[PDB]
Amino acid sequence: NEKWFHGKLGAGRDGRHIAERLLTEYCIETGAPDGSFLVRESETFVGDYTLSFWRNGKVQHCRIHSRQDAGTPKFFLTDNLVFDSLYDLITHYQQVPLRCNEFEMRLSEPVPQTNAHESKEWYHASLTRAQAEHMLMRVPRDGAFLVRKRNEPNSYAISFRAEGKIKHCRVQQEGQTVMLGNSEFDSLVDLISYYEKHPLYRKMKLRYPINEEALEKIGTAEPDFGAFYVEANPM
Repeated sequence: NEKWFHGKLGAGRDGRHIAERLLTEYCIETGAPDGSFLVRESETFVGDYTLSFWRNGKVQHCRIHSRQDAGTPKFFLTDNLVFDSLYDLITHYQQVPLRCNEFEMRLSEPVPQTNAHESKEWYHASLTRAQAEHMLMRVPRDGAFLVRKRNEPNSYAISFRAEGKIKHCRVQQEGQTVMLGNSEFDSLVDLISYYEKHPLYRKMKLRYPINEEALEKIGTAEPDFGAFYVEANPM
């Protein structure tokens, strides 16, 4: 995939340190190899990206240059070898060593993001159980859900409608992975992509992402019906 592509990381020029914290937290916890990497917007060279990678418990940074030849983006670590995209650039350097400083090294494991859920239509950062129930009540359908942040640290909640009743599943951010009960996923984004395909609680799958727009394009101006922490289906 493009797991490795992190784009603009955090507060403007705090991206070098964020790139290091992310690579450090990942490489130490998972036990990833030297060569583990990710790409992001440059914090010094406008429009250029930066290749941050792990090597000997340190995190080294490389500049990815971005130029236009015939109004066509071209990317490169060195002008003797230019690519039509960052995928090509990355995939090349995964196979043949890149030279940074005065050491030669190939790229290895793509380091993903833990927070790609923050840009999803079903994710609500500030949302009370009662607030999400009120929203979930407004929707008549089943398999219509929303994930929200809980007050207790490194925790989220899947609030959903199942068999005409509103139940709640707990998820925990265990460092670089998430844990719904004894089951494990890379992230929420991947967890919900699984529970979109497979049932999460009983016969119900995660089909309809509810936000403010979804209440307009579906929901009822009237909450009250019938409507504890529920246990999901294993694995």
